Amino acid sequence: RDHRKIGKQLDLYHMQEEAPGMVFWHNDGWTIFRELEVFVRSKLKEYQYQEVKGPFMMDRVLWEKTGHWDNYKDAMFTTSSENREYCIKPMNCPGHVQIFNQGLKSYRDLPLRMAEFGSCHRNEPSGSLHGLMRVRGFTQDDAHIFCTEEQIRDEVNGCIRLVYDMYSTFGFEKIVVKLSTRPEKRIGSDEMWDRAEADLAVALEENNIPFEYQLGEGAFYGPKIEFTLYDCLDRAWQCGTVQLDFSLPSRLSASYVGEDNERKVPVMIHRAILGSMERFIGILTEEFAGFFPTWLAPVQVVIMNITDSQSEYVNELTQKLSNAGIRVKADLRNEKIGFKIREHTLRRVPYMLVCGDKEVESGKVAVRTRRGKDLGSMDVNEVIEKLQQEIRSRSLKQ
Amino acid sequence: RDHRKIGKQLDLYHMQEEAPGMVFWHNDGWTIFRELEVFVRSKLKEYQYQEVKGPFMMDRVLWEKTGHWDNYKDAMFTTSSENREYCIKPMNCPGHVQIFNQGLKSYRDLPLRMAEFGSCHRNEPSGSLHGLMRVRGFTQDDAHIFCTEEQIRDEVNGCIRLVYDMYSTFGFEKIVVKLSTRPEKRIGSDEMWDRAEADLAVALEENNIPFEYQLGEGAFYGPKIEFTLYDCLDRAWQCGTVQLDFSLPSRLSASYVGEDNERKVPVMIHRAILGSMERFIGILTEEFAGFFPTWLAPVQVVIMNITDSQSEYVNELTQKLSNAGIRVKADLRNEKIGFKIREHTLRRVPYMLVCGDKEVESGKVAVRTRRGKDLGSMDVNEVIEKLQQEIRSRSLKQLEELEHHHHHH
Ligand SMILES: C[C@@H](O)[C@H](N)C(=O)NS(=O)(=O)c1cccc(-c2ccc3c(N)nc(Cl)nc3c2)c1
Ligand SMILES: C[C@@H](O)[C@H](N)C(=O)NS(=O)(=O)c1cccc(-c2ccc3c(N)nc(Cl)nc3c2)c1
Ligand SMILES: [Zn+2]
Ligand SMILES: [Zn+2]
Repeated sequence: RDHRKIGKQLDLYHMQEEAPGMVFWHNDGWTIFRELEVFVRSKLKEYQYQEVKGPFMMDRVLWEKTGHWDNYKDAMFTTSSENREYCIKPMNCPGHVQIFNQGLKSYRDLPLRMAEFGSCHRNEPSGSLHGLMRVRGFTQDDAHIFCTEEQIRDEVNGCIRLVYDMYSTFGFEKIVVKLSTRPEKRIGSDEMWDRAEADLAVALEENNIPFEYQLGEGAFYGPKIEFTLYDCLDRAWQCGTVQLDFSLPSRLSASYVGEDNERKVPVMIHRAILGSMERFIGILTEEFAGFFPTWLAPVQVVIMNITDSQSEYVNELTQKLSNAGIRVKADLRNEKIGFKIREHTLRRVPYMLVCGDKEVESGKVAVRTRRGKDLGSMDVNEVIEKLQQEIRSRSLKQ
Repeated sequence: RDHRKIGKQLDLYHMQEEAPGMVFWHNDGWTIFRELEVFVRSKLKEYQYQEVKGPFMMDRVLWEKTGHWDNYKDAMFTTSSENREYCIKPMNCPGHVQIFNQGLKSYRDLPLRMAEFGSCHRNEPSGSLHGLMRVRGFTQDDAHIFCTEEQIRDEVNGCIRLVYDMYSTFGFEKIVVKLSTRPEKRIGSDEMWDRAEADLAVALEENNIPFEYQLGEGAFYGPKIEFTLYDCLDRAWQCGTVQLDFSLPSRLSASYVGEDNERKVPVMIHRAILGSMERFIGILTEEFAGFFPTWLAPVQVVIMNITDSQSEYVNELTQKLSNAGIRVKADLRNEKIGFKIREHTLRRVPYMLVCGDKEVESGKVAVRTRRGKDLGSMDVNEVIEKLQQEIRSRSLKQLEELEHHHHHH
């Protein structure tokens, strides 16, 4: 099953030729995107990250300084104002360094873990575009960690732990790890590259992760661990990545006062856990075939009456569920109950609540699922409590 | 005092010459921005809006169709790829119409209320930039409501109600209102403009809102109700806006099937309640002189020790308040208690919890506020419940406080 067809069927998003690789998120697709942001934030809280927002564009001069212009030009969108050229950002790192550079920093501030849901644009050749997996405007669940050389091992380990921790929520069985080494166009000395490649290889082996080399595929600023996930046709897509950069901070004048009083340049680790939100949603859509786990489902519950005798009761339950934090809709249409059920089933709504007279009298609801399971009559507080529990726990199934 | 000074004092954001009018939101400024988004979303839910996201750029051809290119050229950033020219969006409406245009719509789908926290770029002259109040990259709390002619009155009324409901949270009740009428460069006939302008004026009159006309200040596509808020120098800033558009949907081929199976063009109401998130934060910053309401405060509570002795206790409490969802920091420094309180007062932290030996003994805290008030000792659990209630109700004022800091009484 193809996420593109499922995305159309569940009204998640669309694209058009007046904006190639530019996603229009419809309400239900945007709901998923927003839930993933909530999830990422909850994890960024426990793993102790700041969250910032950098400028959408910056002067071409700044991108020249980083090496992005010489080592990354063709991918960049540019725009002008008052005789000055700007690049629309393809990466968030330089903005993060600019924020780091505001206010004197010391060893007391490190590791400084700076996250952003960073909207990037890259002028990917139009012939390489594919659904939500490869677009031109995407959002990374990005962060840069500023740390000392002594903190590299612990911070790289932390990023690797975060990847497997987050990925366990989604239950991915195939996670293939690559270590992408020095590309033909790069910055930093060969000696820097030897150290950075070794630090990553050693981090993988310490974490017991089998990996394959991807020779020459590292970033221009540093080598990359890549966590690869697979779509329905077993095509490989880079999602998670952890990268070690001994070059950009220096190019952007980042420094801090060390514990030993020597002013030094911080090491920077770049990482994304999901990758891009768009690509990750494309992957999830295929992984679940549109049957999103309840916490991610655009609409979690639909409540239906059989006739207008139960309209008032349906409205009452809908408000009760909505106040409980459940994404719930009432379907009060003048249509046969079996017509309504089929619509919501095809829409992959996890739970459907049917109210006839028997339900009104008893204060219960007849519960069924999008897999055709019939859970029979249930008391209303118990469905609320079970739903809340499965949402809060982000349960992979139920 | 100017929000730009307060913004530096509280480490909210910065700007640089490498990116004129593009905000760098630091952690604490972004905290306020995100809390405002959560607040708007609570209202989108209650008032039954969809929430979408349209892309940053679209073909110049589309912008020419709307009338934007003719009537809005100077303000648009453009970029290109593979010999096609794109506009970075200055407004979210055309993208909302593209979403509306996917799939057949019927009268049963209306009113369709489509919200977005819409990231816009307008190439404002660099001479006109001012802090957070006039930038080049800003985020509107935007929506478009697609509705029938018969629904205009109710839907405009709903937007007006939403403005006063949201502004009431901040204590803004006597709002200056204008009705901005047809500008010299416009699309649509005189007849359409007469109707749109009357509809908005009737809505204001029906809601008992006094207003003035502002001649020639309407959008190229329709007239605008404007809700003005004022900064520290009493300069007028457009924040809320409600606009009526009988032009763009037709230009962009929007239609729905009516009750007689006939093709109809929907009316579109545009509205932003806060205006932009950036400008609204600028306004709050100045109005409150940085004393943001607890629910908005980047750091809600600071817990501090007197000596190394209470460090373990402070750390326990910081963790406890953090698990309770409160934005809390520990201050473990070897500085006098008065020194700490002055610093966190300049940082506008609502509550400061002072931990001496006697506090460690009794499992309590000595409570101080950023307004100089000594609230005595309270139980840790009591402080948590009261903070949680202050946060959940988005209360304008603090524990046992008559009047919060605000410039305009
Ligand atoms: C992790 C970052 O700090 C680092 N600067 C970085 O950008 N590394 S990266 O390997 O280039 C990277 C990380 C995460 C996502 C992507 C990416 C790139 C292009 C994409 C594209 N064209 N479409 C989509 Cl849907 N996702 C994408 C995701 C790239
Ligand atoms: C309400 C919308 O749907 C409508 N399309 C629209 O954009 N109306 S609008 O009057 O032009 C409008 C609404 C809300 C915010 C603004 C606005 C414009 C420029 C701004 C700027 N340069 N800086 C800042 Cl901080 N805020 C701004 C807010 C404009
Ligand atoms: Zn990076
Ligand atoms: Zn609009």
